Amino acid sequence: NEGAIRDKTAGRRNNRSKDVTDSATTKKSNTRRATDRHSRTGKTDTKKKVNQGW
Amino acid sequence: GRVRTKTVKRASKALIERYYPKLTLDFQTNKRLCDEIATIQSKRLRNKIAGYTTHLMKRIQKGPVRG
Amino acid sequence: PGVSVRDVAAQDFINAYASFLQRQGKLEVPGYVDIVKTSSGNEMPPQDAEGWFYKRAASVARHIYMRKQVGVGKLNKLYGGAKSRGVRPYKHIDASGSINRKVLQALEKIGIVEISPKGGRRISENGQRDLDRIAAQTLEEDE
Amino acid sequence: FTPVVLATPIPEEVQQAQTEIKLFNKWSFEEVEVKDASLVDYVQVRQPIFVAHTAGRYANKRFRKAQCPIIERLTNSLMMNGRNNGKKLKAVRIIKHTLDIINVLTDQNPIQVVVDAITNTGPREDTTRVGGGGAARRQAVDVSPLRRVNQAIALLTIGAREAAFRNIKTIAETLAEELINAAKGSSTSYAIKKKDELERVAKSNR
Amino acid sequence: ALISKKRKLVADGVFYAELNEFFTRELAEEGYSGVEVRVTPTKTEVIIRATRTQDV
Amino acid sequence: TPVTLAKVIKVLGRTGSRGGVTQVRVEFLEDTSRTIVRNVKGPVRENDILVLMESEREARRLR
Amino acid sequence: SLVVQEQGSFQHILRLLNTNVDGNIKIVYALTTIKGVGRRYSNLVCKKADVDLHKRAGELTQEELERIVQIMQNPTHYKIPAWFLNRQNDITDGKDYHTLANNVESKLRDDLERLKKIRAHRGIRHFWGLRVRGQHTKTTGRRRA
Amino acid sequence: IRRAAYGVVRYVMESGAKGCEVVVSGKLRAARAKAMKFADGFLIHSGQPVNDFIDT
Amino acid sequence: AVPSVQTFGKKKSATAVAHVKAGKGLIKVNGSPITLVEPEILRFKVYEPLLLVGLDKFSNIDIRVRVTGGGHVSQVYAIRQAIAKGLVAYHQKYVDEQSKNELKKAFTSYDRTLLIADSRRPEPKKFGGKGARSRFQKSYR
Amino acid sequence: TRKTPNGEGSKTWETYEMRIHKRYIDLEAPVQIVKRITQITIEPGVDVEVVVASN
Amino acid sequence: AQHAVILDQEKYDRILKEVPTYRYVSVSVLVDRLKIGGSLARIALRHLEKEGIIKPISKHSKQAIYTRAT
RNA sequence: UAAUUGCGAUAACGAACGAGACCUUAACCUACUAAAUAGUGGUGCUAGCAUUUGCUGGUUAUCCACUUCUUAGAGGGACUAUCGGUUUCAAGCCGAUGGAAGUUUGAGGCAAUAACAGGUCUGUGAUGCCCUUAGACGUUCUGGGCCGCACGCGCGCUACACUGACGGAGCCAGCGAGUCUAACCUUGGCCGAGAGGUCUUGGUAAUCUUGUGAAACUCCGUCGUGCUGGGGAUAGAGCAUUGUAAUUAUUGCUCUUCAACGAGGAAUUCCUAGUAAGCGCAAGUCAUCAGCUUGCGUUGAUUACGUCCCUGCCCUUUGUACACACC
Ligand SMILES: [Mg+2]
Ligand SMILES: [Mg+2]
Ligand SMILES: [Mg+2]
Ligand SMILES: [Mg+2]
Ligand SMILES: [Mg+2]
Ligand SMILES: [Mg+2]
Ligand SMILES: [Mg+2]
Ligand SMILES: [Mg+2]
Ligand SMILES: [Mg+2]
Ligand SMILES: [Mg+2]
Ligand SMILES: [Mg+2]
Ligand SMILES: [Mg+2]
Ligand SMILES: [Mg+2]
Ligand SMILES: [Mg+2]
Ligand SMILES: [Mg+2]
Ligand SMILES: [Mg+2]
Ligand SMILES: [Mg+2]
Ligand SMILES: [Mg+2]
Ligand SMILES: [Mg+2]
Repeated sequence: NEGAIRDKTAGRRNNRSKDVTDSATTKKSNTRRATDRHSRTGKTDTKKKVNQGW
Repeated sequence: GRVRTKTVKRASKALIERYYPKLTLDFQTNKRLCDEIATIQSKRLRNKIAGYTTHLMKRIQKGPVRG
Repeated sequence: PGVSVRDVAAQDFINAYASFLQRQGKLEVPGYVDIVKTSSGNEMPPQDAEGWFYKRAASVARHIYMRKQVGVGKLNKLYGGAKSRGVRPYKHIDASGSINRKVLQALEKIGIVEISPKGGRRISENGQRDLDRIAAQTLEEDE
Repeated sequence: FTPVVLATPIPEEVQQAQTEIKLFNKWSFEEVEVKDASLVDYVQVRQPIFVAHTAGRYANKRFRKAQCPIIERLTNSLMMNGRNNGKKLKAVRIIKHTLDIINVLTDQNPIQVVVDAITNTGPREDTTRVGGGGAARRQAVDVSPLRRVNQAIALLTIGAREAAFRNIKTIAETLAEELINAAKGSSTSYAIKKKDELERVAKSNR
Repeated sequence: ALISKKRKLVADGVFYAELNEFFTRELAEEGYSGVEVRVTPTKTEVIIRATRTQDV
Repeated sequence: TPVTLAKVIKVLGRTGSRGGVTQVRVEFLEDTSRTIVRNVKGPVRENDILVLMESEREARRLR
Repeated sequence: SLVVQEQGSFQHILRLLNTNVDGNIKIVYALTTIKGVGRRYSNLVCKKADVDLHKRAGELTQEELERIVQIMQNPTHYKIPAWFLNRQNDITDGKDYHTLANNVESKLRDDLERLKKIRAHRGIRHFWGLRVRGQHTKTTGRRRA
Repeated sequence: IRRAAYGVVRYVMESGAKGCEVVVSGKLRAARAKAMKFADGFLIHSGQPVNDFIDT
Repeated sequence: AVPSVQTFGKKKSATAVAHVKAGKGLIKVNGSPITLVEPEILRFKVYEPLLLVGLDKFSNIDIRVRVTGGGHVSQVYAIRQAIAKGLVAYHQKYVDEQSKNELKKAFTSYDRTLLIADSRRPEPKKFGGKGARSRFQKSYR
Repeated sequence: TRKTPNGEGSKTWETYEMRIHKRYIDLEAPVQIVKRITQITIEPGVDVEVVVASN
Repeated sequence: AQHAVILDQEKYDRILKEVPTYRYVSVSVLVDRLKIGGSLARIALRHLEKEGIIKPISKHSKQAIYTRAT
């Protein structure tokens, strides 16, 4: 507690003087999309394998 | 949207074909008539059927109607 | 012509009973009156200051008279109302219980109400007397 | 006037007009006939009613709206802007209050003066949004007699409601001022102003 | 004892479900088709309907 | 200001791309037997009275 | 009710408790302008001073006004409940005070400065211009200082 | 899979049903899962009659 | 025994029960007369069954009405309906048809549902909005 | 209860219910019939509670 | 500014002098002639009804209405 | 037509799922079967006022009698009926009349095949594989944190007041829920300004809490248009309440503090009748905590009865080198 009050670089008028980063308003990033149907698992079960099961 | 479905007009169809005698134009007679002749599992359906086969009659007397 | 308090309009009534309850002068105002708010949900203390205890007594009475029995609890639930939680939405509150009990406690002493069976406060037989009385006079003011 | 009495009494002035002429809380439904052509059947005036509160059916079918009592449509369009949604009592009393006021100034019938401000304020022709072959133009079109009373009711209420906003005056006064200024349109009223300019915009693009 | 009628009958069907699921599993190899609970004075009757009773 | 009182004798259709306007052939009451087609704003049925602020002119197609 | 007159002896804009107070308004609401004086405290006191609440702060014989003064710094002597007051039980002398006018700003300081000199989480919270009552600061408090 | 469901239905049909529907979702022997609809006869899929006449 | 009918008015969730018997001409509601009713703006609407038919009709009969259910305005349109139906229930059972149908003829000429209950009912709320039809506001993205 | 198991989708509620009907009959009987009427006329899923005292 | 919170006797002289010719007088029309703030506007309409002058055809809180006496 | 709902046209005819039917709930039963856990009438018992009988109440059942209110068994009612318009005089559509009800009678419930790498291994003792498995990612104990605040975005709550705030006063609901291995719904009475405490009371509940005397609202006044007595942020001091525990203040009260906001830019959502909007309640969650939800009633409009212009989606026609199907 002793350090907390006296320490400058701390407060509200402190932070309110600095500039808000651009990543604040970065919107979405979309992640992975429109790649959804293309299988990263990269297997493709086989004609004989899918007829033996079903 | 008041329109009779096929299960209503098919009933009304096959009713008047064999039952045209009896089956006076008046609803309430025909409605009650239906219980003793045709078997229908719903209160409403019977009334819906009746009211339509009623309509078939009321026009039929002005000349034939298709089907 | 014969009279009951149900023959007299609500507000014209309770004023007159409060008019005479003043000239009576025998009430027992608890002494914290004029400093008190009547509710936990109210903004200001009553605008009448001296008085309004004559009005709440004349309120409480005519209510107790019109029905079977009414407890201080019910009286809390009645007069109370929507309170302003301000920024928050308005919820019902009961009025100040003591204010409603010390009308009953001091309407008992004045013989216009009585501790009932079944709990509560039932209108007094002499209450029926004293109420219907000023009822008739109120229509007989308008002659 | 034949004052019959019975056990629980009905007051004299009460008793009087009731069995007698059918008038408002008290005001004359006779006289007060539509002061313009058209507007008939779109200005009700019958059957008479004591007060402007009614159960009402006027929704479920189209022109049942125009059959409602015109003063009832006055209070109906009156209760609004948020907090006043519902709460017809405030409006019905403000109208009796207003009728009290219009009658007090230059006499006659406030109920007729109401109709006098309605028959005045209907725009005769107005404009529509037309896409075109370019920048949208204005097509002057005549406007329905029903709508003519429609946009007249809100016209007066808006002006009486908008002017009563944040000024010491009371709604009934701003209601009467509006109705009176429009009874014979003085162009000083919010309603008569808007009427002319939307009829001006029609003669404008023509 | 001392149950509300409301709270009891809820705790009844719950007693149905619980007992129904204990039989769904243990008796699965008998083809257990579901139970019924007939209650009377004295006992509580519990009726298995399986397709193999002999193993039950 | 000449007052043109035109009774709606028939409802035609709804012009405009948003379809608020109602097409109507009317009849002016002074000196009947002649007729014009005008365009209205709000709700309209037959035998409504309408006030034209000019007599002879006609609209047809709105879009 | 009844029209009154008096004379020019009605005076607007009277100064008391080192604050200027508007006349020509109901005296109950002229006393709330003074700091530490709210609508309840102006009500109870104006009552307890036996002053007409129908009357405006304008006339108010200076004997009346000096009565109104006296009770505001003497609450327990004129029997105002002691729950009716803002500073109760204090932090030091243990007594109950109604702090008023320029003295509420004055005593307000000490409360914070105590908490500040104590190195209290709420004084920390105060030094930083933040929300001391524990509410979420994320969304609210934007246009700020 | 195909023999189990087709045999089951024939039994439920031979047992005098008015129809039956065997669904199997999931993955069997091949990593990507699929479904299957095995069905026969007649069913109603909607309304109250489902509660009475179809057992699921 | 006295000749006694009973009727009811219904407006919204209100039920206004009527006892119309033969008597000295009292009309009182719950425990209180019809000169109160206390909207006091709309009390003219419970006067309405009387002033349509004329005031004399109510002498040889007695009227009491007791309402429970609904709100303030809800009960009035019930009790004015509870009256007009008793006054045609009395003229139904005791005095002849032709006057009952003279009242029914001038009751429903001006109407406002003195005889007929108002079938309009509160609709249920559906999830997704505070009201029945009203839906919660959507922001897209 | 929310239809969906987890979080997502438009928020679909669902209202289940269970209907309880309660009847009671009054009789005056001797000892043999109360015991005879109660011991039989059992039935599954129905809850039969009987006793006299005026209280 | 406009004040109108006090008698200022020549204002009271206005009252008896300036309220004929009024087809409408109320709380608003009192403040509408350059005088009489509302808290005394009712006071003035009560005292104006001490005798004659205003004739009370209206009723209550909010709307007040009067005319001259004849 | 709301509908592959039909009419009709017709190499098709006649059927199936889905739609509809069905189901639930809401509207109507001076008719049927009944009810001290629902009431109405009469009769006693009784209080006040008028005293002409009367008006208005109290009344452990004191008995008589009843079912209109109410409650839930059993049924009946609507079929867009009657009629007049219109149209391939076809399905239908349209107005009046009748009617509890004529927008599929209003509202839901249920819901065909097919598509998604939509969401959910954080609901599961549903589960495959991989990870970890004793210095544990298992489980627990201690404490903090999910609330952290230069800011960006979304659902909302409260406000800018005079159709209003405030003080009295009149005082009106429905859907609800509630205590046994207890500590719940709680009347009533007492002490307290308030919050609340305490002594009793009924209720496993159509029986007691409850008539949940809800709130908008009506009514008589206090203010008087002035960031005002509109607004209640922020904050200080004091009292209580939940709980082992409240500081970063669970919640409530009392007083003091009195910010922004003077109708809100581009945009943009919901909604057609007892609806919208205003108002509160009950339930979910809960030891304490609703600015949230799921229902409910209370007050109750303005405006459509149309359209394809924006937007979205369905259908045919068309084209194709796609068919893992424009990711
Ligand atoms: Mg209340
Ligand atoms: Mg109140
Ligand atoms: Mg101050
Ligand atoms: Mg599948
Ligand atoms: Mg599939
Ligand atoms: Mg279906
Ligand atoms: Mg089918
Ligand atoms: Mg439906
Ligand atoms: Mg821990
Ligand atoms: Mg979170
Ligand atoms: Mg209830
Ligand atoms: Mg209850
Ligand atoms: Mg304030
Ligand atoms: Mg949109
Ligand atoms: Mg709780
Ligand atoms: Mg609870
Ligand atoms: Mg919390
Ligand atoms: Mg290919
Ligand atoms: Mg590409």
